[PDB]
Amino acid sequence: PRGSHMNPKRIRALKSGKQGDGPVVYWMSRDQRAEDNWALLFSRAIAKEANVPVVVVFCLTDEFLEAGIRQYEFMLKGLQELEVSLSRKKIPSFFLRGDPGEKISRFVKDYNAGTLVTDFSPLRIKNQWIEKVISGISIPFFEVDAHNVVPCWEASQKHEYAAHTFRPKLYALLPEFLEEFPELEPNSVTPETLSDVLETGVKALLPERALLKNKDPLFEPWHFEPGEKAAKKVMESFIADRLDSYGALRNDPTKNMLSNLSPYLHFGQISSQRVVLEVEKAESNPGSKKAFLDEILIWKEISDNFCYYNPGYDGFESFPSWAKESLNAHRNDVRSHIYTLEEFEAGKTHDPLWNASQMELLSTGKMHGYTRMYWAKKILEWSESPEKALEIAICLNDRYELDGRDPNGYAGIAWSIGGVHDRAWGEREVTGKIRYMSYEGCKRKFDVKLYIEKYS
DNA sequence: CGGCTCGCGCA
DNA sequence: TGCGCGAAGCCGAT
Ligand SMILES: Cc1cc2nc3c(=O)[nH]c(=O)nc-3n(C[C@H](O)[C@H](O)[C@H](O)COP(=O)(O)OP(=O)(O)OC[C@H]3O[C@@H](n4cnc5c(N)ncnc54)[C@H](O)[C@@H]3O)c2cc1C
Repeated sequence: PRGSHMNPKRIRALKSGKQGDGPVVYWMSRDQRAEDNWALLFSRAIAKEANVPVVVVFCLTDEFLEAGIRQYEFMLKGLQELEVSLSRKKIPSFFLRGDPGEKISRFVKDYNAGTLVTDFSPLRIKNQWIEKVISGISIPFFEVDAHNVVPCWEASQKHEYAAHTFRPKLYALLPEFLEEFPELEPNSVTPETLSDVLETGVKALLPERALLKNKDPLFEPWHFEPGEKAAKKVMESFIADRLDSYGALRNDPTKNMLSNLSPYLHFGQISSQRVVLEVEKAESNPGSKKAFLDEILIWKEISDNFCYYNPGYDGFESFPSWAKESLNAHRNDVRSHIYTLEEFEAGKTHDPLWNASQMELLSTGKMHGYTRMYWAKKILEWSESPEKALEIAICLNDRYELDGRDPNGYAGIAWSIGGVHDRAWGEREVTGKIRYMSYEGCKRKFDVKLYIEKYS
């Protein structure tokens, strides 16, 4: 659909029909940003070709009840900043409350939409919302992959077994899909309160807030303030100050040398393609650049591939045959310790390293990338069954992680418990052939005493 | 057949 | 800390 600096492979037609005579409507779900947005740049071009304005719709759902205030305030505060940014380019933002499957279809007919465009997401709920809108609209419906550098359907047409099989496919398509972002052209034809929806949300999530003994909340919101502007500063400081030492100190939780970009990347407050563009042109350490590029390109977009081609990505069935047979044979094995969800949530285990890792999660909303493996693998070792281990790990991940409810989370949890995108290892009791990590293993790689003392 | 994102003994 | 090896099942380039 027109456009010079616009690859048609990033878009795909979800429905066909006659184009309406009204404005094009962009359904923003995953990429909550105004700059470096392919789903928004594509919508503007269709608006420009049809001589119609472009509108923006965001449907606030009841999914915030499953999460806490840490994720609600992070998403809401960025939307208020995004509302101002879109207002500077004569683009209107409409915020709705309810089911997108019924409110979006009502918004298309009420506003007389000509075309409908949305961003890509491999989650189950999004496909259910799309099918509901599909049956309630008669205007063309398009979808743009504005999250991945290479479109998910274009990178691979099959659930990839490992990264070493997905690595040659992604890097072969990089010279085509890795490109600069054209500027967002403002509108030519111009035609709920976010503050009110913020107070009503925190009031409904107050009783479920994480608290300490003295009735003091555990979350510390000053570590990462949200917003598109704040996401840029974190990226800029990483390239200039933390990119050089990334390849050597990425597995040390005592050193704050990670990019800290997941909370912004999950909500779409910054484009991962923009991160690649600035990282590629930076004169850093070559070993650190390759290590970082493999993390945000191969392992971030293969999680989308995992959830897209596996509808049961958060279940035991999505595990490989070798892991399922290994875990089933050790179901009756006696566990050294058995902890419930509440004991894992409050950090009441015998391991001071695991408890400290959970405290970093409960205090900052983000846990170090290295300790997340030990946090999840120890749940499998100290649970009733692999199903309960998967349930506890997913619950604690989606409730307290700022980057939770993400394809990176489900793939990452399935890696630690089900060996997805991994291989077999030494045979052990309970865990079987799943990769094993011990407290002594972390002792020889980083100062464990510094990590435990930092988070009580 | 070669190589995959741990623990372990050893400088 | 950094390095080579062990231990394990399997994809895919042929
Ligand atoms: C059990 C478990 C659960 C996880 N939960 C989540 C989650 O809920 N949300 C989430 O976004 N990530 C999750 N991850 C992935 C990883 O822990 C985080 O992406 C990372 O630790 C966030 O810190 P960072 O962005 O500073 O890391 P960096 O080293 O700076 O990574 C840069 C970016 O690369 C990507 N990335 C890095 N490591 C991974 C990985 N292992 N898998 C996929 N993408 C990766 C992310 O987009 C990240 O923002 C989890 C990992 C594990 C093992």
